[PDB]
Amino acid sequence: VRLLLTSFQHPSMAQFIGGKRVAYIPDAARSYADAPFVQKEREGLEKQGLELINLPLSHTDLAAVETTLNAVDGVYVAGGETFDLLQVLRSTGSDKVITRRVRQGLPYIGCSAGSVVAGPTIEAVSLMDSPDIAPDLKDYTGLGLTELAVIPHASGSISQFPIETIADTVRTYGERWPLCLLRDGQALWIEDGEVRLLNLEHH
Amino acid sequence: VRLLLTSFQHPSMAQFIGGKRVAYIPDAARSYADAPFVQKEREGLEKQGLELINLPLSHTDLAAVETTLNAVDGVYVAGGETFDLLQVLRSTGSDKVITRRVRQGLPYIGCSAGSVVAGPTIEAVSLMDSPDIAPDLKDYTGLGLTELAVIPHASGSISQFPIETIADTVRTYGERWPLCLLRDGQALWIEDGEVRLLNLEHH
Repeated sequence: VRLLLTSFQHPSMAQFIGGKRVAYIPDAARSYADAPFVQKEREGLEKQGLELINLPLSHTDLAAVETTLNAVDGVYVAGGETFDLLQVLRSTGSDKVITRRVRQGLPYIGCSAGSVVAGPTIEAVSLMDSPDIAPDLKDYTGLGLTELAVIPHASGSISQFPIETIADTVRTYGERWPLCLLRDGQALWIEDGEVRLLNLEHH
Repeated sequence: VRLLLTSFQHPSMAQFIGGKRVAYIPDAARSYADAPFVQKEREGLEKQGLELINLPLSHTDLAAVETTLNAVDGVYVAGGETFDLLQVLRSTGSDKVITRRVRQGLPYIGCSAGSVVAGPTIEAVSLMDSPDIAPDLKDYTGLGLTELAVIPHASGSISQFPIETIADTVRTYGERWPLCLLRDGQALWIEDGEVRLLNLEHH
């Protein structure tokens, strides 16, 4: 079981995958699909020599979700609106498909919202991403691929998520949940239980 | 270079040292040396089969600090008042002695205040430990054995350091310093650059 949970990507993503073909799951950002600078995430992976296989879960039946995830060397779950991404994952039902494939050894890279849904819950980022985008979302449980609750952009370097609200997130969820503050540039390299916390320079 | 930085100890401390003899540096808690439950830290290491060599830096000339640190399998820097511990380390001058010995491969275990002084600064815990205990302490720079700024007891489970002030610490120091929230039971196993974040169960 291999996870690479980044706040906003990491230079060793390509080495983590160990291959060239990565399924790119964009649904977290479907709410502004063709908005300027939404492609910056795909350029980061492409700049490292990865060829991306787009896999929009909202527009794919689960049989084809299964077929792509068995023809790729890894899967990448892009950032965006965390609550809408879990709405997709639970409604589509690919939450079971992706989780099953990840546990069989398919390496999983998370970025922002992709890193949070890998953990036990998305409730700890409700001061970061709006929960109102999924008003019919009852259960906030994540995929459970990791027990660590990633809080991305922990430096306060994004205007939508300033250090005041990251602090509010710690005040609100720090007691029950094992919060992990990730700054942009950092990533969690998780491999068969061992959790390595990497900075930018670790490659 | 081997560090094990715990919030409040970790079950694998003995395995980290790889030997039986550990120099126990108690000065962070000299301000209440014989106070009830101050010995709980020494029992934790002793319960794991470690024989502790007490090394109070306030009462030891640097030549003997050097001699003990060369006859032990590792060094343990106990919790207490972070600002008084750095006052000791800088005034005694053992900050250079310990740092030199750690870089030569002497394994270093930090607990609370011992884990914070290993990093770049102690200023990020000034809402946790009082800086007034060292009014003549000019420079807040740490030992620099790690670049990660450990914030211990991050769960808010200690009455003196509730989740509100850990949140205030993130609001106050989160932008400049690479804050690492450690909950009691967690520890950072750092070995030749690689930083592993361990939970209680990782042993």
